[PDB]
Amino acid sequence: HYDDELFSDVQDIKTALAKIHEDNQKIISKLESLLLLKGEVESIKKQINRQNISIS
Amino acid sequence: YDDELFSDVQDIKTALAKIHEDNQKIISKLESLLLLKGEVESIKKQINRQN
Amino acid sequence: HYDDELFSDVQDIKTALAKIHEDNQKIISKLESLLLLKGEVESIKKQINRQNISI
Amino acid sequence: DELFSDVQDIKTALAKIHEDNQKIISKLESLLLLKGEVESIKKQINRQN
Repeated sequence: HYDDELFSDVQDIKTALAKIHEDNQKIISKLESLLLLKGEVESIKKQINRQNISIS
Repeated sequence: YDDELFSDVQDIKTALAKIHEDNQKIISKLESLLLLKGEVESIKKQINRQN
Repeated sequence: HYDDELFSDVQDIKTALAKIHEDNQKIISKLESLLLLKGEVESIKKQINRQNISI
Repeated sequence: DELFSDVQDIKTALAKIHEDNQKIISKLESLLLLKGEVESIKKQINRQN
């Protein structure tokens, strides 16, 4: 059959998987947030290149 | 193979599959983020020349 | 009922999930630490625009 | 029998996830080094001012 302790173990696996999934959704959105650094860093690089055009 | 156990196992399978795919998405986003190292290194270099 | 070897397999599965959960917590805090880069990068941008008004 | 096969596939999937996790942590540790670097850049921008 479906033994009670096996059942219990399965429930805890369910809980843990569910925690893992939601943590992954946090991970992903933090990453989406961090990826915005690429353009910003690119802008700094661009500004530093206009700045280095300082024939003074 | 109890039907309910069976159902539970399939649900675990779905969750694992989803987790795995999220992992590949995370890795790729990370591979992209890693390109920042060279860019930041480059800015540092430009800033030192600028000095 | 709950067969000995299935039982052994379930415990190993439990061990792996625990480890995975843990690595996730460490991953999350590393990410929270990296997110501070946003403000810092923003400051740099600002202090460089300030510099550009060098004329 | 079929449950056995399912458990093996779960074990496979778990191992893969775990290993991606080690690759993720390592990429992250490398990314963490960016903290000192932009701190330096920040410092050299202040000195430039």
